Amino acid sequence: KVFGRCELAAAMKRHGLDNYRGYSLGNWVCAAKFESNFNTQATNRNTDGSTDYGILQINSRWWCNDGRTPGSRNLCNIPCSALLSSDITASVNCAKKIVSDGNGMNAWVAWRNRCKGTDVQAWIRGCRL
Ligand SMILES: [Cl-]
Ligand code: NA
Repeated sequence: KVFGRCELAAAMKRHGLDNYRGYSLGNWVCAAKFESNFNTQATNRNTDGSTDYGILQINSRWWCNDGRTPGSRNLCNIPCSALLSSDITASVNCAKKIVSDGNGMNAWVAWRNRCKGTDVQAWIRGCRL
């Protein structure tokens, strides 16, 4: 599913991401925009043979099992295919584990390089939440 900006913001708030670990909703919408273009089916192969899955481009080396990343961990205890669902529940629950791991949202390259230090509230401007 390709979400709209305010549609995604609303679903992300319903799932408890607003101010989770101190990260305002706009941070999560900004990250999703630049990681996946709001597309739950986005996949990207990395140079290390791992693959990123879903709206937040969660990686198979650490967080999910795709059956083709040898010597990888599955810290969210989920098949990577679950992160491609139109329902973002699995992506949100796994993201809550990643952001609590110690590095916050710096785990997401696109957040650090395109959202951090910007006016992220602009991403939720005009949305009924
Ligand atoms: Cl933090
Ligand atoms: Na894995």
